Amino acid sequence: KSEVLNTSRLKEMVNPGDVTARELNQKQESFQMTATMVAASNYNFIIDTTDHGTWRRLRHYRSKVKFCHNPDPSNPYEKKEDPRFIHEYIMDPDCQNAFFSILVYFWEKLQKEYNGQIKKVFCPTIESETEAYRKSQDT
Amino acid sequence: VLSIETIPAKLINHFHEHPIHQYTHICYVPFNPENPWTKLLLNALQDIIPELDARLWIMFYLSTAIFRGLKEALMLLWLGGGCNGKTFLMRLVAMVLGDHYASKLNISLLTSCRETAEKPNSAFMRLKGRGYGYFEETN
Repeated sequence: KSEVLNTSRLKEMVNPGDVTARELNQKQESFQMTATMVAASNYNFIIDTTDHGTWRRLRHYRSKVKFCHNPDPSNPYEKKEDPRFIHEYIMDPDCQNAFFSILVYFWEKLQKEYNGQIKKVFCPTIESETEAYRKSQDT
Repeated sequence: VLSIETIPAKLINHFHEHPIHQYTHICYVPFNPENPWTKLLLNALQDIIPELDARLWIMFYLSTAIFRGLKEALMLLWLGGGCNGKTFLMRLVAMVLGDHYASKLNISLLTSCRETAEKPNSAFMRLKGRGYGYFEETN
């Protein structure tokens, strides 16, 4: 369903500063937040913020691909899809080992090119969807 | 123990080393259509669903619950006016599978919007290993 981004703890989670909360009848223990954030959503959110602290650490994209088993003719956007990708191909050790090899090789590429800085790479497609989203969504 | 690895299934009645712990209290016998109870069940199930084409599909759907492995993304629901063949074969299948291989749930799994993170939704972790699930009729 279509959700709303209440921005609750948003600036709290985005910052690398260690922070914790109350466990299930236990003691607090601060931990450094060192996790990558990604979102996969069919519907849209609602953004309510104007401070420069926000709207700066956000990147947006829109998926131009539609995956259906019957591709529409001359439609790269709506092309063929393989359902066997979801139901199976998980248990294969070789597939996951190849995926891990690809990931580690490209991490090495990032380290040797951008000195380990993902902010040193910019895309023409990125920050364009983000610019449209920040210009839109305003009430 | 019965192994459905090959066709036909092999009933192991000697020493083995297969790590098997769960079971059902129903003794296995080969497929005997000449059994009077077999004929009675076949006739009753035919009467419940007269459509032969639908009957074969329903039987094929039911026969897949024995396997405990990964299954395709299929959900099935079938209704009626009232006092139909529903809740007759359902209970029989549930008790044939047994407590180890079957259990009963509630519609609250689906009619709930979003359980709170503090709320201990133990119903989610039901059907662990069990290959057949069902929902009883509501009011």
